Amino acid sequence: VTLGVYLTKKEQKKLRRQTRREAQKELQEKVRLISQGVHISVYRVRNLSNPAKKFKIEANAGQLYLTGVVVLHKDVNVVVVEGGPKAQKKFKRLMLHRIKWDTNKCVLVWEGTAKDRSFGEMKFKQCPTENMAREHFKKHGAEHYWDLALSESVLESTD
RNA sequence: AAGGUAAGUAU
RNA sequence: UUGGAAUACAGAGAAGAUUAGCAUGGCCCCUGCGCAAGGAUGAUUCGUGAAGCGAUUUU
Repeated sequence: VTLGVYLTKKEQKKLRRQTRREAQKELQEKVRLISQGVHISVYRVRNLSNPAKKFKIEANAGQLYLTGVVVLHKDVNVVVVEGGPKAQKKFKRLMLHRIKWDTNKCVLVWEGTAKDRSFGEMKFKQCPTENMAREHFKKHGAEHYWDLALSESVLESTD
């Protein structure tokens, strides 16, 4: 709604002169007297068993005030984050360029916009089977992203 | 003839 | 400390001058304050339970 009001250097300079003049006058007088849409990303990594990388991902999720989950399974790590656009962009730039995995590769499965946040805080869930992770994702209403990540992992393993 | 009144200040 | 004295006046600038220094302002380098903002990095016996280990008879 509001627009930024910028001026040229000369105009500013005139203001400075006036400002200093006013200041001098005063001095001389003192001496003389996440709502409306939240960005939700979901990335798929081959191996997330490293404690240092998981701690760095948890620190990047907690410092950016973004919620979500990090589910681990048999060669399928689904990291879902949700928050603002700048926090999601910083998390994607950290997980795509700063977080060095290497046969272990991390790629972003999906990145969209939702109405509100689903999870409360970043909880590192763990499940050896995919049915428990699917039930944990459906308990918070995010089973479609986990199913899409599992289908993308199956298509990457088959092809 | 002249071209040679200092001005100022209140009485 | 008393009391009073206090044409004339003044007169070529006095209708108070001349010269000079420092700071500030302004300008601009650096730095600081306030502040918009993105970028990437890093963290003695029996019974039961538990644990360890691994050549007489198929002539």
